[PDB]
Amino acid sequence: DGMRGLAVFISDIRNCKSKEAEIKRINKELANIRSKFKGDKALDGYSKKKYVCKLLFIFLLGHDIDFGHMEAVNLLSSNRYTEKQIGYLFISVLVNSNSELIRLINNAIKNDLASRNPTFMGLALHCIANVGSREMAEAFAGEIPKILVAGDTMDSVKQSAALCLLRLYRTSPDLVPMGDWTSRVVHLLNDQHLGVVTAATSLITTLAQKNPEEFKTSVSLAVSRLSRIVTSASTDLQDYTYYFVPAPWLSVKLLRLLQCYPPPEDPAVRGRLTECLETILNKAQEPPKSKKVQHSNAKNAVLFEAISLIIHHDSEPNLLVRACNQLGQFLQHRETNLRYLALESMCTLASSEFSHEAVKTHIETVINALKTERDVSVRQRAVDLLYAMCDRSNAQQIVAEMLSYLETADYSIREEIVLKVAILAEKYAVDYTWYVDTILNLIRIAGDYVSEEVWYRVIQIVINRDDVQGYAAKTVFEALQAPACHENLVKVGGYILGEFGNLIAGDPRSSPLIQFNLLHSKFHLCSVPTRALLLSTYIKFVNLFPEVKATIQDVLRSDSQLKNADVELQQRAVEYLRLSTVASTDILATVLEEMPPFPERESSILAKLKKKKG
Amino acid sequence: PDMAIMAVNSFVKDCEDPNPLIRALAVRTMGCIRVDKITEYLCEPLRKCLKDEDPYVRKTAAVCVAKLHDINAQMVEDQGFLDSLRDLIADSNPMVVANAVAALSEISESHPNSNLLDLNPQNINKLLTALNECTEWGQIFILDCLSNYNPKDDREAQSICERVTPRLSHANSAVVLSAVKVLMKFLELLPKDSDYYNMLLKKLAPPLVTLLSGEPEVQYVALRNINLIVQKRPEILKQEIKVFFVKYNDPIYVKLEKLDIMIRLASQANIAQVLAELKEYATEVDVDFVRKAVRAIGRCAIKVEQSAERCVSTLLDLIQTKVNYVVQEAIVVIRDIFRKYPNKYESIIATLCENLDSLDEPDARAAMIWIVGEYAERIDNADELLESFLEGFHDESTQVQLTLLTAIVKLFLKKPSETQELVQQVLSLATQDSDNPDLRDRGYIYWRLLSTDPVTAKEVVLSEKPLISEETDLIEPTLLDELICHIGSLASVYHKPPNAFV
Amino acid sequence: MSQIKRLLS
Amino acid sequence: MIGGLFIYNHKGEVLISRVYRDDIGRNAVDAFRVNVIHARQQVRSPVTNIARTSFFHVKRSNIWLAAVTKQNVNAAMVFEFLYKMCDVMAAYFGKISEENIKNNFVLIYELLDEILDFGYPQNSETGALKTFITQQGIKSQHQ
Amino acid sequence: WRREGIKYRRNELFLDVLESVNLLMSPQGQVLSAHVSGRVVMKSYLSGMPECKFGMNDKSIAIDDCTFHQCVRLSKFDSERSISFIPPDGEFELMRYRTTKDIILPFRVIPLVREVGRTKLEVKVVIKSNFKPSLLAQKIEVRIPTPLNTSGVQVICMKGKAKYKASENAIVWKIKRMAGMKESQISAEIELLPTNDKKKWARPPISMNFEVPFAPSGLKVRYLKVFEPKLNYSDHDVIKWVRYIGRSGIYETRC
Amino acid sequence: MIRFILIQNRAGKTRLAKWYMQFDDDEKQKLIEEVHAVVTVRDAKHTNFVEFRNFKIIYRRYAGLYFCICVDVNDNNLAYLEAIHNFVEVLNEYFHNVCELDLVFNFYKVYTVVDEMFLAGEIRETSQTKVLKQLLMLQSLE
Amino acid sequence: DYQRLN
Repeated sequence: DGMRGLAVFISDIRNCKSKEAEIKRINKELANIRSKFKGDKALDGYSKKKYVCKLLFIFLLGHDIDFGHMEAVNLLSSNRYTEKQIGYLFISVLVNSNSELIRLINNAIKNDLASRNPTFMGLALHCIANVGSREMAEAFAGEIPKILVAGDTMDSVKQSAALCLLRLYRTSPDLVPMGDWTSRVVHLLNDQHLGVVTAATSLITTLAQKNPEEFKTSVSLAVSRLSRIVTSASTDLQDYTYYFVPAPWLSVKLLRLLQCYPPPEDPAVRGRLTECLETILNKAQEPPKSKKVQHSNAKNAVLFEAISLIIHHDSEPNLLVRACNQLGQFLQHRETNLRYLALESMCTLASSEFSHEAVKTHIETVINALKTERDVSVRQRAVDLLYAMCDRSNAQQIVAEMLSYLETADYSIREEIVLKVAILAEKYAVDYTWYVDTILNLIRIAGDYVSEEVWYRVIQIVINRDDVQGYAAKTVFEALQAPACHENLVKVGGYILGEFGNLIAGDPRSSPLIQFNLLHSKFHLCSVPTRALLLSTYIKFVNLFPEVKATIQDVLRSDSQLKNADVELQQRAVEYLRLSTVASTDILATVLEEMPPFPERESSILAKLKKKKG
Repeated sequence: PDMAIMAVNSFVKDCEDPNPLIRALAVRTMGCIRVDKITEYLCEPLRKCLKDEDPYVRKTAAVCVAKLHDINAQMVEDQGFLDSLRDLIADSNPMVVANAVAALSEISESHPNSNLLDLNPQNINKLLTALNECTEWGQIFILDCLSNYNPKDDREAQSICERVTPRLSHANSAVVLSAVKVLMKFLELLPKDSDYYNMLLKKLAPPLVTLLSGEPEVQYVALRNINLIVQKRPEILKQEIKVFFVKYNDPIYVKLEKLDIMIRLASQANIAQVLAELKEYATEVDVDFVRKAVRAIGRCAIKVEQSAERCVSTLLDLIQTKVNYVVQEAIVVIRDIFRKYPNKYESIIATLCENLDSLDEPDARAAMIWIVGEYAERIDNADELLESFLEGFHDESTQVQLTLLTAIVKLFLKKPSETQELVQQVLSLATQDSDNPDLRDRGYIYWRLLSTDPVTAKEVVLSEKPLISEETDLIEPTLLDELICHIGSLASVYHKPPNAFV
Repeated sequence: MSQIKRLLS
Repeated sequence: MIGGLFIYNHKGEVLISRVYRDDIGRNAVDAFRVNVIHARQQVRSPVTNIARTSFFHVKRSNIWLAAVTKQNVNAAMVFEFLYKMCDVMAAYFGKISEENIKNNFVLIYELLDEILDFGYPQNSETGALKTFITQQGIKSQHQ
Repeated sequence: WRREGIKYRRNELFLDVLESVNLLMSPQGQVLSAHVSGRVVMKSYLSGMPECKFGMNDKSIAIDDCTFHQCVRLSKFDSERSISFIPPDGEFELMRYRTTKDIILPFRVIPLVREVGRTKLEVKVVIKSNFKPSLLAQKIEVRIPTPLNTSGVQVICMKGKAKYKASENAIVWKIKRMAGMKESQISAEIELLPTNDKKKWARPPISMNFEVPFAPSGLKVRYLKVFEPKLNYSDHDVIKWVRYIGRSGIYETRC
Repeated sequence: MIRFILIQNRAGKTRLAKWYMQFDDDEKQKLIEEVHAVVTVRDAKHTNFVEFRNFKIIYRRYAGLYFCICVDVNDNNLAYLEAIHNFVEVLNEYFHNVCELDLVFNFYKVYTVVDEMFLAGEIRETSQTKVLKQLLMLQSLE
Repeated sequence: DYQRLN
C-alpha cells in the first residue's frame, strides 16, 4: 500500500544502537507530529493518516502517547478506507475516557452503520466487538440484532454482527433481551456461507447457557448440518476444507453446541446423530490421508470434541467403550500433545458407570506414564486420572503409587496430593488399619504439606471406629520412637495416646511412664498448639495411670510451665494441676471421661480441595 | 550424567600421567558424574591418588571420598577408604587435612550412632596442632567437628580451651563463630572457678563486639547467635549494651535483632537511656520495626519496675495515634503488663474497649478477650462484649477460639445468674460444631467441670495465678541448649532444630 | 539474529 | 555444603548456574526467582527457607549472587565464601555487571572449580592462583 | 518519585525541624548524659520537578550521626556539595540525625530534699528557662515522684497549676507558657508511715515535658536554593517558612 | 473464548497483542512477561498446551516467533493449535515468504488479517482462500 | 513558631 514515512521511521529505530538513541529519536518524531497537529494548519487526509499510524506504532513500541485522539476521530469520518482503517485501529488500541470523544466516536460508528457499504459497516462492528464499552452497548445493542437478521445485509456483515452481539451479551447482558430474533437467528445455521454458520454457532452456543428452551430449535438443525459435513466428498466445500478434512473448526463448534443440551428429544434425530458419531470414530482408525502433521491434529481435534459429547450425554454404551479404547491407544502415542489430551479426556469418562470398568483395564499404562514421562503437566493428568478411576479394588495399589509420587513430586502440588490421598483412603477404607497407616505415611513423607483438616479427620475416625484404637496406639507409639520425627505426628499421637494409651500400657516397652517420657522428649521441640495438646494429654494420663502422677505433677509444677509466657499454656498448666492436687477421684474422672463420639459431617478435606480452585 | 560413561577410558589414563598439577582435573571430574557403572573403573585410581608426592592430588582425592559416598556406598573399598582418609589427618600440608576433615564430617551424617568415634588425646592433640597451621577454611571444618566431642573433667576441658583461646580470628566471622560454639559447650568447668572461667568470659566479649564491624550479612548471622549467647550466659555481654544501639542506616534485619538484644541487656540502671532509644524507634519508617519497638516498650515495663508507669504512659500516647497496627501491637503487650502487675492497671481497660471495634489481627482479639476474662467483675458489660465474637466463632483463629471459651467460663463462674445462655451457646459450639478435636476436648472439660461442681470449678479456674516475671519473649531453655551446640550453623540463624529441615 | 528468517519453509 | 550457586540479573534471568549436589533439583532456581527476586515484600532478610531448601543471597549493583543448600551449613561460612568470591572477580575483570559476566563464561566456571569442589570452600587469592587460571587478552574498560 | 508535571497557583515551601532533647541530670546539677534526636520534614508545594540544595551549620559546629531520604545523592564524582536532591511533591522526611556536643538544655530543674526523722518530708523544686527571653515555651509538665507510703501531700506553686495524684504516685505541675531566662518554683510537704525500714526507696527522677520553638541541638537552617531548568521560576520566587519544634523526649533530673 | 493472542519474539518484544478482555496496563505487562517466561524455555519435547492460572495458553514456534493464544480451560486445545497454523498460512500467502519484519513494517496490516479470522474472542473465519479474497480485492481501493 | 527564611 504505502504509509509515507512509516518505513523510514521503523528503519531508523532498527538503525539505533542504544536505549538513548531510540528515546531521543522518538521524542523528535513526537514533537514533529505535535507541532503539526497543534495548529499547524489542516493537513490533507493522507497526511493525517501517515502521522496517526506513526503515533500508533510509537505506542505499540511501549512509549506513552498523550494526544492524537482528536486526530484519529477525524479519520473515522473519511470516505477513504485506509484513513478509516488507521483511525478505527487507533481507537481500538488507544482507548480514551472523555465524554465528548466517546460521543463523537459513537456518532462516527453510527454513520458507518448508516451507510449500506458493508466495508464501512464492517469496521464499525469490529470496533464495537474489540472494545466492548458500555456506552457502545447503550448505543447499539438494540440495532445489532436487527442488522443480523430481518433485511438482506451481506454475508461478511452477518458474521461480524453475530460475534458483535455475542460480545455485547458478555459485557452488558441486561441490554440483550430475548426478543423476536430468536427464530431467525437459529435458521442462520442453514445458510450457504459456512462463515455465517461458524459465527452464528458460537453466538447460539453462549446464549443457550441461560436460554436453552429459547434456542431449543437449534438441536435438530445442528445435527443435520454436522452429518451433512462428515458425509460430503473430497472436493465438496472446497473453501472450508483444511488439510484433507471437512470444516474441522465448525464440526468442533457444532459438537460444542450439542453439549449445551441433553441427548435429542426425537428418535429420528438421535438416530442420525449416533450414526454420524460411529462414522467419526471410524475415520480416526482409517489410514492417514497425509504425512503432514496438520491433518492428524485437525482430525483428532474433532474426535476429542465428539468424545466430549459422548461423555456429556452418558447414553450409548457402545460409543463409551470405543472412545475408551481409542483414548487407550493415545496413552502411549509418540506425540506428547496427544498423551496429555488422552489423560485429560479419560478423567471425565471415569466418573461414569457404563465406562468405569473399561477405564480400569489400562491402569498399568497410566502408572507407567506417572513414573516415565519426564514432564510434569502430563504426569499431573495421569495422577488426576488415577484419583478419578479409583474405587474399592484399586485404592490399595493407587495409594501406594500416589505415596511414591509424593516423594519426588515438586513442593507446590504436595499439599493437593496429600489432601487427595487422605480422601481416597477414607472413602474406600476396607480395613481402617490401612487408613491409619496411609495417613501416618503422609505425615512422615509430607507432613509439612499435610493440613490441619487432614489430621483433624484421622483422629475423628480413630475415636469413632473402636476396633482400630489399639492399632493406632501401637503404630503411633512405634513411629514416635524413630528420631527423624515430624511435628504433626506428635499432635496425632499426643491426642491418641491421651484417649487410648490405656490400650497399650499393658506392655512394659510401652508403659505409662515410657509413653509420657517419650512425649516429653518432643515437648520443647514443638510449637505452642502442640504443647497445649500435650498438656491435655498429660492430665488425661494422670487420670488413666496413678503410677505416673508423681512425675507428671513435678513437670506441671516446674517454673517454665506455671510462669509460661503464653496464656493457654499457663492456664491449662494451672487448671490441670489444681485438678490433680485438689478435687477428688470421681470429680477428676468425670471431667476426664472417655469422650463421646463425633457426629456425622461433610469432609473439611473435600471443602478445602474445592476451595483450592478459586 | 548421560554423556560421560561412553568414554571412561580417558579419565583413567589422565590421572596417571606425569606433571603433578594436571592430575587433579581427571580426579575431580570422575567423582562428579554419578553412576553405578563408574564404580567398575574408579576403585584403583582413588587408592593411588590418596598418597601422592604432591599435595594437590591428595587435596582433590580426599574430596572424591565424599563424592563416592553419595553413590552405592557400602563396600569393602569404602572400608579401605575409612583408613585412607584418617591417616591423611596427620598430614604435613594444611590443604590436605582440611579436605579430609570436611569429607569425613559429611560422611558422619550417614550415621549408625557409631561413626568417627573420638579417640581423645591421640585424635585431639593432632587436630589442635593442625588447627594452628590450617588454612582459613580448614579451621572452620576442624572446629565444627570439635563440637561433637565431650570431655570428662576439668583439666580435659582446660587443655582444649587453652589451645583455641587464641581466636580473635582473621576469617572474622567463619572461624570465630565456630570457636565460640566449641568454647560455649566446654563451659561447665567449675561453674565459676577462681580464675579461668572469670577470665574466659572476659576474653569472649571483645571478639563478639568486633563481629559487628564485618559486612551486613554476617552482622545478621552474628546477631542471631549473640541472641542465643546472651540467653545462656548474659554475664559475658553485661555492660556492652551501648554497642547494640541501632545505628541509623543499619539494614532492617540488623535493626530488628539489635533491638531484641538491647531488651535483654536492659537493667534497673540503663533503662533510662534504653527507653530514650525506644521512643525514637517507635516513630521510624518500617512497620515491622515500629512493631518490635512498641512491643519492646512493654517488655521493658515487665523487665523493670518503676519504669512501669512511664512505659504504660507512652504506650497510651501511642494508642491515641489511632494507627491501627500500632494499637494492635500495643494492646497485645499490655496484656502481659496486666499479668506482671495485676489489679494496678485496671483503669486502662475503658480506653482499650474504645478500640476493640477495629482489631483484625488474631493476637489482638485474644489479648482483649482475655482482658475481659480476668476483669469481668469490674466491666459491667463483659457479658455483651464477649457475645460479639460468638456470631463468627468459626471463620476465626484457633488461638481466639480457645481463649474465648476460657474467658466466657471465667465470666460465668463470676456472674452465673446473668450468664446462663452465653456459656450454653459457647460450650455447644465448642462441643457439637467444632472441628479441632482439642477444642471439643476442652469444651467437654469445662461443661463437665461446671455442671458437676461450681464450688470446685471456682477454685480450679480462678485460682490465684503466679507472675510471668521478666521473661519477655524468652526461648525454651532446653531447646536453647541444643541450639547452642549448633552455634556456627544455619539452625542458629533460624532458632529451630536441624529436625525442622531434613 | 535473523528477525530475517522466513516463517514457514 | 553448598549445593548450588546461581547468579541472576535484576529482571530475574539466570546468567550463570552450578549445581553441586543430588539433594537440589533444578526447579530451585525458579523457587529463588518466584519467592525472593519477585517477592511482593522488599523488606525481608538475607537467609530464606522454602521446601526445606535454604537460600543465601548477596547483591552487587543489580546482580544477585545466590547460594543454595538443604544441609545445616555453617551459615557464616557461606556468606564469607560469597564475599571472597566478589573479591576475586574485581582483580580479574573489574566492575560487577552483566557485561563482565557475558565476557567471562570461560573464567567464572574455572574459578568455580578451583575455589569450590562438591560444596567445600577450598582456597583463594590473586597471587597463589594466578597461572593456575587462564583468562583472555584485553579486559573491559567501557563503563 | 515526583511523577508527571506538577501545577500550583503560587510556588511556596515549608520546613519543619523536630528535635527531642533527652537528658539525665545528677541532684547536685551535672550534665552527665544527654543527646538530641532530630528529623527534618519538608512540605514543598511547587510546580515542575525541581532541584534543591540544602544547607546548615555542621562540622557553627555539631553533628554526630545522620541519614537521608533516598532522593538525596551525596556524591557526584567524589566529595559533597552539601545536601543535594530532587524532592517529591508534598510532605516527606528529608533527613534524620543525632547530636551530643554543645547540648543546649531548655530547662534546668533543681531539687531540695529534707526529711524530718521518718514522719514528714519537705520538698522544693525550682525550674529555670535557658533560651531567648523573647520566645514561647508551651505544654510544660513537671512530675515529682512521691514515696509509696504517702499519707497525704500539701502543694502550692508560684506559677501554673499542680496536683498530687494518688494512683500515679506523683505531683503533676503544669505551666501553660514560660519564656526564657525566667524562674518558677513548686514546694511540697509529704506525710509518711514507716513499715519495713530497709527497702531504701530507689528515688525515681523528676521528669519534664515541654514544647519549645527552638532546636536544642544548636542546628539552624542556613539556606535552601531551589532551581528549575524546564520552566522560568527559581529561588527568589519561592516563599520559604521554617519552624523549629522541640519535643520533650526523656528529660530527667535528681538522679 | 480467547482471552488474548500474543506474537512474541525470542527477546520479549511483543510484535502483536490482541486483548479480548479489558485488563489493566500493569496486568497486561505482567501477562506479557508471564507468557514469555513459560514459552521460551520449552523444547519440542514439551507439549504445546500449558495451563496458566485458570486460563490455559496454546503456543507454537515459527522461526524466532511465538504464536500464543490464551483460552478458557474447557476450550479445544488442538482446534486452537491448528487455527494458529491456519492464520500463519494466511500471512505467508499475503506476504509471500513471510518473516518477522514483514509484521513490523506492516503491523497495521497484520491486525487486519487477525481481525478477519478472530473477533470478540471467538474464531470468525477458517477459510484461507476467502480471507485472501477479502484481503487482496479490497486492499486495492483507497 | 514560623519565622521567614532568606
